[PDB]
Amino acid sequence: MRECISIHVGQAGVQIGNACWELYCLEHGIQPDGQMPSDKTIGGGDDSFNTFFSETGAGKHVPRAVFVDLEPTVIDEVRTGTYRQLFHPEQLITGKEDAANNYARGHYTIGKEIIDLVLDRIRKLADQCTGLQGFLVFHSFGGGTGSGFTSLLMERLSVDYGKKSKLEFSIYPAPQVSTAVVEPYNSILTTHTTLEHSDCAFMVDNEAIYDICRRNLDIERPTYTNLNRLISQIVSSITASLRFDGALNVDLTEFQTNLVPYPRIHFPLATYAPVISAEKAYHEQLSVAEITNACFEPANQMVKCDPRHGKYMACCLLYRGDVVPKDVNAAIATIKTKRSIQFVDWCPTGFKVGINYQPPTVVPGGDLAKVQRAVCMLSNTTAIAEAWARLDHKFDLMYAKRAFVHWYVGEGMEEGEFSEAREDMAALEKDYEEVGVDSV
Amino acid sequence: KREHEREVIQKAIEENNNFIKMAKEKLAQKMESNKENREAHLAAMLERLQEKDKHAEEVRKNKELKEEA
Amino acid sequence: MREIVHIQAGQCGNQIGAKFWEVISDEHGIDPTGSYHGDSDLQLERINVYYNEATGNKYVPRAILVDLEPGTMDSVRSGPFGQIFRPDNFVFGQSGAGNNWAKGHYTEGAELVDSVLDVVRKESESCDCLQGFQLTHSLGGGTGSGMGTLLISKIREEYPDRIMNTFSVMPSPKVSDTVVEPYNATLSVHQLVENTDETYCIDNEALYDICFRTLKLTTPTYGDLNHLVSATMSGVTTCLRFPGQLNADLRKLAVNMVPFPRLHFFMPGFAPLTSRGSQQYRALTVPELTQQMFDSKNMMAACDPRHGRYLTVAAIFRGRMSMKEVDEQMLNVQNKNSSYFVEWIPNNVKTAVCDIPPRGLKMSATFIGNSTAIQELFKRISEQFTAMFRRKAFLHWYTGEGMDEMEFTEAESNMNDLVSEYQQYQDATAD
Ligand SMILES: *[C@H]1CC(=O)C/C(C)=C\C=C\C(=O)O[C@H]([C@H](O)NC(=O)/C=C\C=C\C)C/C(C)=C/[C@@H]2CC(=C)C[C@H](C1)O2
Ligand SMILES: Nc1nc2c(ncn2[C@@H]2O[C@H](COP(=O)(O)OP(=O)(O)OP(=O)(O)O)[C@@H](O)[C@H]2O)c(=O)[nH]1
Ligand SMILES: Nc1nc2c(ncn2[C@@H]2O[C@H](COP(=O)(O)OP(=O)(O)O)[C@@H](O)[C@H]2O)c(=O)[nH]1
Ligand SMILES: N[C@@H](Cc1ccc(O)cc1)C(=O)O
Ligand SMILES: [Ca+2]
Ligand SMILES: [Mg+2]
Ligand SMILES: [Mg+2]
Repeated sequence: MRECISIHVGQAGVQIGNACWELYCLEHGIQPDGQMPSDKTIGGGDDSFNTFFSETGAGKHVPRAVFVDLEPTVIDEVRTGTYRQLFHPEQLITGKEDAANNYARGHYTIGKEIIDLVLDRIRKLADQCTGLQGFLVFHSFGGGTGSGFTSLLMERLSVDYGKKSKLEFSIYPAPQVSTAVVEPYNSILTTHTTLEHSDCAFMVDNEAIYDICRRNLDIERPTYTNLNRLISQIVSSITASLRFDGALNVDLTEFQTNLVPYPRIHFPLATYAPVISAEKAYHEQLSVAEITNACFEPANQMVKCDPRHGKYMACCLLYRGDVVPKDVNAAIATIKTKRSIQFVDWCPTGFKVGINYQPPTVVPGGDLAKVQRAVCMLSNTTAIAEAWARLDHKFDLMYAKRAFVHWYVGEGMEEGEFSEAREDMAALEKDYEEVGVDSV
Repeated sequence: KREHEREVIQKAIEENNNFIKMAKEKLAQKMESNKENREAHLAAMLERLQEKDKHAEEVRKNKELKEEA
Repeated sequence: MREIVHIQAGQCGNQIGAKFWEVISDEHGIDPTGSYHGDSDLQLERINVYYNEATGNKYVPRAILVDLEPGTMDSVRSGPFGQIFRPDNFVFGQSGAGNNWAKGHYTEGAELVDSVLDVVRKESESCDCLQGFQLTHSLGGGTGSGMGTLLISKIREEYPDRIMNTFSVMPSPKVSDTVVEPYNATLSVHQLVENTDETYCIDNEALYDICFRTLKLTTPTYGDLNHLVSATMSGVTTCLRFPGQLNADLRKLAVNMVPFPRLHFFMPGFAPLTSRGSQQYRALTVPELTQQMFDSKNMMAACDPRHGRYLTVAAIFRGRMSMKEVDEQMLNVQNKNSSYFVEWIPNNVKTAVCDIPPRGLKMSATFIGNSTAIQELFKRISEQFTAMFRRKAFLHWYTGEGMDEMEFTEAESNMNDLVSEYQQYQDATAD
């Protein structure tokens, strides 16, 4: 039942959305025209996949999703592409002029012209739900729309849906693929503004994904297409418990109980395995032990940081495919007797396990080998704060000279907003230090 | 105990409503301040440009008075 | 944002403007009749940024041609691609500006500017989402310099939220028409500092030196200089005209390149620039492009970047090449030149690759630098200005139009302030 509405904001949010929804269709046997032969209840139902897809009387399975961007060219590709029939046109929303890598334009100058229309479209999706659970919001930190429009939208969703859950998948900037010098300003501004409005946020460091593609898939120079296919496998792992049933399946909301010890401490670290090429996977079966071991290898993390140099407040293992508890328990025991896994003194140390039996899927033409079993670890580690420290320092370097600040002030913002946001980030860093200190 | 049960749920309701009200008010204040700020920035720019037109008139006037010689 | 409106004013402005349109029309597969005859869909994907589409599948440059005398524009009309321009978009007077900024800005130019604005408005009103404007002009004459900067002010008044971009040709005694060029340039820079968002400093000094020293042209003509200018203008606009991720519009370019609003004067550069003789010995490769584009000899402003520091840099490669190699070479060049990028703007060098190379090259690179060393250009002009102004040479040409000395003093001071500001940021440190 419990429906989830996905909102894909700006270029990164939209292109990652493309990859996710394509992958979901393949996992569920939904064709590009939205038909699903295996679904025998026409025009509706309460199957697990219905959390993410509504149905029309003509048998179309329609994503519960809105795609929004302030310029039209990325969403235009969706409108004209392979899955164009999947979406009702009103779910794909564009303006004419983008935010120009400026949070201020995304939140105020341009964003304000389209925010009411976007809310109207989201309301139309919500009115079709019988038990809406919440929202999943996909966006970059660095873009003007991804940063500024997302913030505005999150603020408005708090007002219109109260404390209905809002989760983010947030794309953290990397120099190898970034397109604006001001991305650190945009990141801090949006992180500050969204913090009280988000229940849980999964950061995806483009640099971490870039190096996984280069190192584990032998891709010379990863493109967004390469990055997004990997990201979608990870998002799929996280949402699989919402979209599939199963005796050993554990709901994402139940993992969230363990992952969020205080409202602001809501940024889990995801680590995914196995990421391997067809050439390397051939004749090589990677066992539960092997993929579990890989979750404690920092090179497989979706955010660059070193958990061996922090403390854990939760560890969750989300398995999919050919996996049974006996083998998981054995792998965990081995890891316990060999790894730098130290918990804070106020949290239990047991790992929380879920298993979804539906095996992983890959998109044709992709880089990942098709495997029989995979795992996503979600941990709450103080180490994730290193990501904020890196961004915060870049912010400080430029802000000390007020470099580029006139672009924001010109669009109506005040320096006071910059210092407020940065102070909130300094407080968040301190929060992460404090939770790690032993109890008196 | 029943009185306490009633108090807990009305507390929960009150805090959720207050969270909404605060979010709504903060956003309204921010959008108004931003609008006023951007408009004032535009007005300042146009004011400067209009001064230039004033100056240009002055120059052409000055030429004409020196050609009355 | 999508459409750009192009304006070209004065002799220099119309001459480099015409070449710009010839060069990019070829790149986009548009012939002199405005018909398309290309092979790649990349050529048309963003064609509307620069061209209107008319009846009969014709593409018409969104271009307005302005002058206070008919001669150059007559030659444009008769030149190649001359018939491609919209005839109603030719706006010209008969009296000329006599190489006098004051006549261009306050007198003759003022009499003509409304008819020019009428055409701008007509082009702009038909735009789906106007980005802004690009103007080509010299700063050393009267029309381009004076009327061009007048047009900038008037356009800004009607389109205050759109981006104003210029390609501004700086005067040099090596390629000199008149003795008052330093006056006209200083008065013009005064306007540009206040009223444009981004300006490409196209320096006749640099163009002459590249022609004479590098290409071994004993007597460079304006044609030789303009070939370099159009190669550069092609290069710095490729991100606007072809599909891509970086600096894809005028505002995103400004947000990446301009950290302080007055410091918006860019040093453009082009590679390769090697004589045919030396090409026998030196291969055209990505590392060669990278080293050249960061060398003083390849800059189109006569400034040495190793005498200052970069605030921000855009590097655009064109042609078929390894993305991995470009990335490695750009990392290498930043490493070897670390001191010359300000430490307090992290990740301030952005890189793009466009698959379509310039005519007649397998590959090329275009450099756009916001370097504090551009102060060398402004100091050169200032030194020439002051030499004349301290003896009040030729002032009567300007006061005769109704200006007073004070306006000269103010332009001088504003340009000297600009230099001090570059120096301040050059000297700044993170600690
Ligand atoms: C203008 C062509 C023109 O009319 C003169 C002719 C036909 C060719 C000019 C070529 C040119 O100037 O070549 C340049 C360099 O000397 N070439 C190299 O250095 C090549 C190899 C180096 C290896 C180490 C570069 C130049 C400015 C080319 C431009 C490109 C463009 C936009 C069109 C313009 C056409 O040529
Ligand atoms: N992983 C991934 N990152 C992306 C993708 N597209 C853009 N990015 C990253 O997102 C940031 C740029 O923000 P965008 O999402 O492109 O910008 P936008 O939200 O459309 O905002 P404006 O264009 O400024 O209106 C940079 O850090 C890019 O590297 C994508 O498809 N996948
Ligand atoms: N690079 C280049 N410079 C030019 C050209 N024509 C004129 N100039 C320069 O422009 C300045 C003279 O201004 P000009 O455009 O002739 O005056 P206007 O007609 O009043 O705008 C001098 O510095 C010349 O060197 C040209 O075709 N190419
Ligand atoms: N020492 C504090 C740590 C803390 C961190 C973040 C918070 O938001 C709150 C508290 C505690 O455990 O109570
Ligand atoms: Ca059904
Ligand atoms: Mg965008
Ligand atoms: Mg001339």
